[PDB]
Amino acid sequence: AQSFLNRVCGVSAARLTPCGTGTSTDVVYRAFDIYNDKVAGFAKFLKTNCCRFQEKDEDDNLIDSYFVVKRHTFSNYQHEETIYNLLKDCPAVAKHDFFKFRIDGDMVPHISRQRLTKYTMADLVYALRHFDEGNCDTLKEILVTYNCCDDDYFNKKDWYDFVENPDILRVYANLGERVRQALLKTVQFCDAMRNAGIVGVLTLDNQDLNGNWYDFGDFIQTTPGSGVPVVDSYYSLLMPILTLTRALTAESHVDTDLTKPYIKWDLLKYDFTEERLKLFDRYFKYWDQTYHPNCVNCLDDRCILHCANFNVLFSTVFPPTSFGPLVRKIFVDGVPFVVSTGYHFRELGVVHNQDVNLHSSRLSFKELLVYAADPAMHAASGNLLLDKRTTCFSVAALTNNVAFQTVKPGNFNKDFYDFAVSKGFFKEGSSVELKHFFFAQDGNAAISDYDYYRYNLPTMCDIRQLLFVVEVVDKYFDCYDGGCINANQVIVNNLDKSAGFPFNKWGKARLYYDSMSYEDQDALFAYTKRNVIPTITQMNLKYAISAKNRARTVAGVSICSTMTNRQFHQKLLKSIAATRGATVVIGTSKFYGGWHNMLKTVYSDVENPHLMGWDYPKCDRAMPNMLRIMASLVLARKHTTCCSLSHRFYRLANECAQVLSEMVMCGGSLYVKPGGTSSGDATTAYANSVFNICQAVTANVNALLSTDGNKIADKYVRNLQHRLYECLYRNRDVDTDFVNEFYAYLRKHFSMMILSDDAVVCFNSTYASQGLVASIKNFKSVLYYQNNVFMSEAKCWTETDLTKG
Amino acid sequence: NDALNNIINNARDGCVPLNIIPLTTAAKLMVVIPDYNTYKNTCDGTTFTYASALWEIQQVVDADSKIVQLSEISMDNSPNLAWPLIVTALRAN
Amino acid sequence: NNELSPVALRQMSCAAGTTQTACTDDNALAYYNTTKGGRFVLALLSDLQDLKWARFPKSDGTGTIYTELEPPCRFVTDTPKGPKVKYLYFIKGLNNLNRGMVLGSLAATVRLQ
Amino acid sequence: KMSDVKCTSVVLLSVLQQLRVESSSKLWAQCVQLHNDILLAKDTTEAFEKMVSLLSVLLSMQGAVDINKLCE
Ligand SMILES: Nc1nc2c(ncn2[C@@H]2O[C@H](COP(=O)(O)OP(=O)(O)O)[C@@H](O)[C@H]2O)c(=O)[nH]1
Ligand SMILES: [Mg+2]
Ligand SMILES: [Zn+2]
Ligand SMILES: [Zn+2]
Repeated sequence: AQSFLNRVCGVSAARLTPCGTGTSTDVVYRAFDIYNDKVAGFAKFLKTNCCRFQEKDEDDNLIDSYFVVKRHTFSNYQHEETIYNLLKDCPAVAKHDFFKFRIDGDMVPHISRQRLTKYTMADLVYALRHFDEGNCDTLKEILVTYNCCDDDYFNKKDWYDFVENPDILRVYANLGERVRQALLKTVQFCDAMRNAGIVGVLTLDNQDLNGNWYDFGDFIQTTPGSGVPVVDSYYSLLMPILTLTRALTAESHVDTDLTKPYIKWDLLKYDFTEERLKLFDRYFKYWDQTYHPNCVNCLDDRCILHCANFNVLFSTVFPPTSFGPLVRKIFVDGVPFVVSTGYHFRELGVVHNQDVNLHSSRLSFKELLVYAADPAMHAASGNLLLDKRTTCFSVAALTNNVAFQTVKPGNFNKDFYDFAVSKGFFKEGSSVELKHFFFAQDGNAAISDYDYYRYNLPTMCDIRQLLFVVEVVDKYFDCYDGGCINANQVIVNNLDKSAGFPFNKWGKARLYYDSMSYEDQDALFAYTKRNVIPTITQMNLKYAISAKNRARTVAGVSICSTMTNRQFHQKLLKSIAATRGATVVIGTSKFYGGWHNMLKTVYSDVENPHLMGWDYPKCDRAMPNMLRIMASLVLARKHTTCCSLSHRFYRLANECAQVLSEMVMCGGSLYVKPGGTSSGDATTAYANSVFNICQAVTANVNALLSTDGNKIADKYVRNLQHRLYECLYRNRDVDTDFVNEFYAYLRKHFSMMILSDDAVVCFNSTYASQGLVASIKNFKSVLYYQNNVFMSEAKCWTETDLTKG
Repeated sequence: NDALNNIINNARDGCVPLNIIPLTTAAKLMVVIPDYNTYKNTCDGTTFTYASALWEIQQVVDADSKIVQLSEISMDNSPNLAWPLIVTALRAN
Repeated sequence: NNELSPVALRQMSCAAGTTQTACTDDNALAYYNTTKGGRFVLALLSDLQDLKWARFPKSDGTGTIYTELEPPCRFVTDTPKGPKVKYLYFIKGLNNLNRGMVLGSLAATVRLQ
Repeated sequence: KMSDVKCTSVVLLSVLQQLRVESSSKLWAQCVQLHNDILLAKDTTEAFEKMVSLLSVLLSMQGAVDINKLCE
């Protein structure tokens, strides 16, 4: 009757109100991370086996603390009670109460978990990794319950956007330490099990948003001191949220206390190798995979991705003046230079050049080059600069006055216009009308465009899913061949183009491709497999017709970077542009029936074909650094014979130091680039294609894993989903047979046509209707949590009639 | 070469981040200020402090590279200034 | 919910020792995970207190690989043997999930006190 | 008829630009703003008022002799 409540709330503040109806359970729709031989996935199910009573405060106002009493088999009763009794003393275990109540002539046992919360961490993770601005009720509720905002914030519609309303981050960051507290308690819990000798798998949906744990129905016992928690799906599903909410922001504070001043690090310190290990051991103690703070010690490209993922997170703690080239005073001809002998990447840690020498008699052409290209001598000998127009970390002002570059208007071709209106054009109410012009720009147009790099935030990636998506994406690139080429095999169409800074003072690229013999070029190339050459990048405005008055800007990369990137990549790049019928359609012309062939190829044999196309908002400036690194690592997977392992790492490091986190020379001043692609580097149109395929693949993974496995009817796709979950979160090395099988499934039901971030998809309509391939909401969610942009469905098109492509 | 030989010798191994060399050893600062309100919280008065040093203002020029006397950077006189002022200053001692 | 080991894998008799060719002949409870891309056995169990090396001949016979193991895992079992105080070894580098499945099958179908 | 306005605004900003008006940052900012707002208009009665406001920037100098160029 009602004595049930007086029994549930047992000895502690009986301010309970039923939520169900007497003694019957209360069903809810909540996100579970479940795997057990009949279904795997991370999806919203319907919970049915819990009566739920909410505590009220004094004042008879309702408080966010519930008593959740579960009903089950009489053994699971004693099993869970044994394990709890072994585990009760941990501060991170919600208080349980096991009792038996008789409904009729049946002493049925209940397990009452006390004072828990409305939503568990899985609801937070799901709500942020499956965002849908039409249906975000639980996210609004989580946000207002913990005083991150207040419901009138959601009348500011466009609140969820990252580009519009960039204040949303300040809102999400208010969950930060809450999340951080959870992490801490997890470690405690792990230690608890490892002492009590309990073996089990931790899932995110068994821990409320205070931090406490419950649900021991699937744990077992071993000899104490030798228990083992399994925390792969927990940490890796949670990873994208640690940088979204900035969980670790309480680590730059004097004693990890948010009410204390910032730590004032020594300016000259750059190592931070012990700090990263202490952070890893404080938060990810039981993550059982070696973490190399400096990725020089990594073993392959997958270990590099793994450890750079953690560096991405741990580098948001350390002062931003400690990244970038590490200079040093060398003596050449008895005169002291300051030159760069290393680098400190936010993703790769500290990297030291191998061939640095102090007393050199005279410089060669190659050394003159690699010293005129370094930003070291340039920045060291310029005025300090505090540019309060942007938020990007300015560095120096190589001049005495800022340069304000404008854009002119286009010239009018009056004769063609008069002729066009003679033939009866431009009449009022016609359909064809002028919309493309030359928009002029005022002085502060260059930097006000560079400032868009403020849309590039530190994004941590789901590592156990990225490590599978990289295998599938690499499988998309098996048809080609690549490797290093000698200096006499590279091809440079149009040698008369600018050579970057400072080389553009003395001549175009022709001068530097003429003055260095093939042996000089080859020595320079083989130098960058043992050393890091940081370079500068100019930012240039474009003068071209367009339909929108936003200024455009391209990154003029120095000749010292292109000259070597060409030799590293050109064999593969030209084997991509010379293949027909593939997924990447760079190089395929549209004339002479190229268009018809491309479309008939993308419509390969898909059974209920629809066509779909999306759009990446600010693709080049919002691209996370982990995905740029993955793109370059996929492009460098063809060097398995030409290059050694240290050579491949040092080429990757040169790529990052030159076209990822380089020093941009805008106006007349050196600023730091936070991340994202430089649009004028040697491999942009192909790195963009790799990134495009990566996002499409992960959209498919998310769409298949987040589906109620019990409702899938095709008993092959169910087993494919089960195997996919295992291959992500249970396996640790590649499973080439299943990689091939997923790639075949994708090519069957989700064929693509990819140019450098432009894409068409012919997909099986009746699968996407059942959530077995990516729809467009899946792309929206994926870009939200893995790209920090909101993709409005006004830029994505869909077409249901194939006879109009 | 005295202000930068001194910071390098305190480094444990000789390597220092580049981003701090103009910070700790530059003798001239150039602030770019978009609007007067920002000018107030930063370069106010004939001397200010930044990067844990004390700078004294000298010449102040606007977008047209013509000199501005510090008396004109008022509140209501601001709309008659080409507004990204470039305040250059020297490290004081 | 999330389950440790739906359907485990099983036993073999193998050779071990303390290092190098201290490999004797047959002497260890080699708990196998057999995937058809080569048998990756997971666990060692023994009544030899401190083993550091184990060894299995390759399927081609011309090769034979040595496997280095963790410190022992003490325990005591019930059976017609009475109690059996035995020592368990995880091949070093065994990730937490493989220890999980092994200890699961152990505490499921192995008598222990 | 609006297309006539947009084309002549292009021409107007070109002639202002070669009169060295972009050496007065705020003047060039206002001219650029008016020119870009004419090219984006959609009803010809606000493009015309921004056009008179933009032309006044030329009529206020003393570089283009006006009476001689209205030779009709
Ligand atoms: N046979 C059966 N088992 C159930 C049912 N509901 C829950 N269980 C088991 O009991 C456990 C309950 O898990 P969960 O829903 O996450 O409970 P919670 O985490 O404590 O809230 C799971 O391991 C289930 O296998 C049911 O309706 N039937
Ligand atoms: Mg649970
Ligand atoms: Zn590593
Ligand atoms: Zn190579």
